Amino acid sequence: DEKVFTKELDQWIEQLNECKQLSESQVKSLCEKAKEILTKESNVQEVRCPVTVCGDVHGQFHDLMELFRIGGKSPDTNYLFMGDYVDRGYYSVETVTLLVALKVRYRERITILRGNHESRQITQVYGFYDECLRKYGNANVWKYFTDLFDYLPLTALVDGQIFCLHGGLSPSIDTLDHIRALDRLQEVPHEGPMCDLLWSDPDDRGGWGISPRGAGYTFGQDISETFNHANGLTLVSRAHQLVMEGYNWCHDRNVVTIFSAPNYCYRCGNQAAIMELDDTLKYSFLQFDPAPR
Amino acid sequence: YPIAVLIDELRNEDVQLRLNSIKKLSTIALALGVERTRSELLPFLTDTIYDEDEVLLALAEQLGTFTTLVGGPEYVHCLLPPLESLATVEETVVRDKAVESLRAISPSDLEAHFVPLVKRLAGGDWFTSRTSACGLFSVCYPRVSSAVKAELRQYFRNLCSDDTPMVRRAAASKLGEFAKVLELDNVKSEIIPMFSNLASDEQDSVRLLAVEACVNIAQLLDLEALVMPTLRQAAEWRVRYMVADKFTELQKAITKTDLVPAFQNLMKEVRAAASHKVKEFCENLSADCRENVIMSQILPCIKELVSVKSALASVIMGLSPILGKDNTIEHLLPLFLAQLKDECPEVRLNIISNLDCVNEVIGIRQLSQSLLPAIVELAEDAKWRVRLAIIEYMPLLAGQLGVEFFDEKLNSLCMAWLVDHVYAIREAATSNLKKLVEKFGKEWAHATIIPKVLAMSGDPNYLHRMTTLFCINVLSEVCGQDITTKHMLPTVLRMAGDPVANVRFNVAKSLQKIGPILDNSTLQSEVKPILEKLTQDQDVDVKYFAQEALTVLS
Amino acid sequence: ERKGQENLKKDLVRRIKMLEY
Amino acid sequence: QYTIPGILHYIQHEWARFEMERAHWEVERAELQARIAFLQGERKGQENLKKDLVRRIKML
Ligand SMILES: [Mn+2]
Repeated sequence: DEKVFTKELDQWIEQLNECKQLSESQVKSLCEKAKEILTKESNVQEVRCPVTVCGDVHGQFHDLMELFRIGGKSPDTNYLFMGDYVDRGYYSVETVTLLVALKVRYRERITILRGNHESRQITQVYGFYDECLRKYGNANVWKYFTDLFDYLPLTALVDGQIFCLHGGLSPSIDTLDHIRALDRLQEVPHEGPMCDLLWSDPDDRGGWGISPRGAGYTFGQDISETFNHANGLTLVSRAHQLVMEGYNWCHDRNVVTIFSAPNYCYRCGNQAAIMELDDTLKYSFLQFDPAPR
Repeated sequence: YPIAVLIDELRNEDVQLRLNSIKKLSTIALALGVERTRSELLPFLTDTIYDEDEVLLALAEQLGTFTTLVGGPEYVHCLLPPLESLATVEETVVRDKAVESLRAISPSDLEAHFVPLVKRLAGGDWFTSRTSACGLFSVCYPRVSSAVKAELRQYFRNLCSDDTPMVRRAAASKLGEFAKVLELDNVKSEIIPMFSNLASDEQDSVRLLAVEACVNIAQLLDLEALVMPTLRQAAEWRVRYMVADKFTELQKAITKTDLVPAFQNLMKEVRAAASHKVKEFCENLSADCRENVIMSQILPCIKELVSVKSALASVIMGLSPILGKDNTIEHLLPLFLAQLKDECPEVRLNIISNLDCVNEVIGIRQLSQSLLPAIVELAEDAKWRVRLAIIEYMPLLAGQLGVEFFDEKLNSLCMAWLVDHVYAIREAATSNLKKLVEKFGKEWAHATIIPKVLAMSGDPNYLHRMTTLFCINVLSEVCGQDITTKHMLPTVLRMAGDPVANVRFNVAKSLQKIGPILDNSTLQSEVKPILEKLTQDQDVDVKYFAQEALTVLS
Repeated sequence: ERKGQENLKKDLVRRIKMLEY
Repeated sequence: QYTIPGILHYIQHEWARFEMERAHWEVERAELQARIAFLQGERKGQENLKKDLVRRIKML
């Protein structure tokens, strides 16, 4: 009753590693298990010492495979994915299926965070709906995966002093107690603290600002500095916007942005990057380029 | 009655039962008599044949062996109508099997008359079916000593231009095959007509068919030099590429100096296929050309190529390695190695690959110190793909070039790989480490490597500890349980107390792995305590993996 | 599978009965 | 409309449903096991039959 579905999951993951998707019934049982697992996770999750943080993925499944090849296989290396899994990429279904399958199998070795593109509206617009239909001829998948996205923890807290989250931080939020005191079991509202965590981003203009994106704000440096000090964090890490170098140090080593989807914006042709937190919480970055097609 | 049940089984809905009926025409042949066979089934297999195209082909194949159960040559005429109705099918391969069965079954005077009839049928088809029935009638008349000599020549000449681009291409491409069975005078007249048609080849596929005909002529047909000059003139991008396709066959035959010049010229998109053919041309030259006539063209082609393309260069180098000893070959190899030092990675890949032929030429152990720098800088570049390829090549050349030669420096490279960040690089390093130990024996192993990795077993980054664990896992397979239980096992048992759970459950994995290597008493004494201790952990993964190790061996 | 087996068996025995004729 | 009598009737009827449903599951499960056993036996018999048939075809 226990090792049997473990073997089933391992077979699923192996099948997925060859761009071979699952049957909608498999996806259904998988999303049920993943809901069961995610329901036991606070809005601000805690992860032990050594991890490998990776950011925006966006369905580039073959580049996710390249990533795994760079930073190690699934159970050996602890991972932390900060959202934006599924859109603007062809293999969205495979990407999210693999990440969820991992999270279900090795519930301790990997942690996935909610992202701007996990709400039904944004997926329905930007494409995940279309791939769900094309690859399945239904919406049952796109229903399951969205009813699962409504459970992903909003933030993670590595060794109590690294704050990892898609997007950025919000004015309605002053301390991790506040985030931990939200209700994340809903679709992303259009305005709230949730629609800013997963939508805001740093900038140059100090203090709060208006986000040209249309949702969330643009927290200046002082905001991040006072937030870090008031929460004891040593660094806030995020991944929401393209950075051609692969990872940018905004707000004087207070905020890091780590895009982890190479060649995302083709006019720019970025290189992806991931961050490694070793046994002593010392970060070291790895920049990689798209796989050979 | 047998014809009727054949129709009924052929009226079956299921394709599989019908296909069985197809595979079971010999049953009806043995049922009826050979005379009754010829008199009845032949009209049936002539008129009532309507099924799936694959099933039609299957019927043709089952028919291909029906030159005997009809009654032999004296009745070949009775077999010609059906094949005619099967030589006019819209699908190419079906009428092709029809032509095959015709040539198989073809007293051949009746076959010749019916071959003139099939030529008349080809006169109706304004597509490649005309050329198909023409090639059929060719062999069908040849079975009667090519009595339709003028008919075969006229059929080939009409296929040379019959407003049928399909049949015209078929003729202008395989006149050497269709007019092969035709009479020698008919074959020569059709060869003249084929030269005319290849001159008349205007389109790109027409240019490819013309190149094919010219290659067939230069192969089988000063007349040889005249045809070769006409082909070379036709060869000097699309048409140039279609001609470079057969340029290798032209050079694969003083009778080729002009061909080698044309190959070195056209390559200096048509250049891509030109150099592709020039690979085989260089092989054939280095195998056949005369050293006096070689030197000049060899140096010219080397200067040109050294200026896909690198792949052809490496192929030509490996081929010209057939020369006994050429200092110019040494200079070319040095230049290509310095290129592979700073060029696309495929350069170094092909260079280290053909290093086998290089050592076969003179012995790469001499030039070792020449290539060594490139090697090391190829092991320390940015794009981890390149370092990965270099690692993959490393054990080949290492075991190829003795122990001490590499043990001076390259051991540091193996270590630098083992400590690298990119996981794929560490994986390749461990695999090639296993290859190295397999080739260099446990004495050299325990003397050189094992201490270094076991020293690596302690350092901050837990990745750089699991890598030592994996090295142990892959060494145990070949290092023999003695050295394992002497050195490896203590470190594994010690790491079984690492704080990071990843290290611990990898310890469990490696313990399960190397278990069977070890001794049962050693197992029960040492590892089982550690195993249950790990099972007493709190991480669910390490618990699961320790339980797996238990239930797989203990 | 049973349907296919029964069908091929029926066809075989039909051919055998044709031989009987 | 919530209330304790309704909740108790709910639990009673629902437990009864779960039990009778597991019973129907078990009977159907044994039925399907025996059914596929019989059909696999029929497939094996037809396999031996086709073997005997090709043997007789070669014999005749
Ligand atoms: Mn994104």
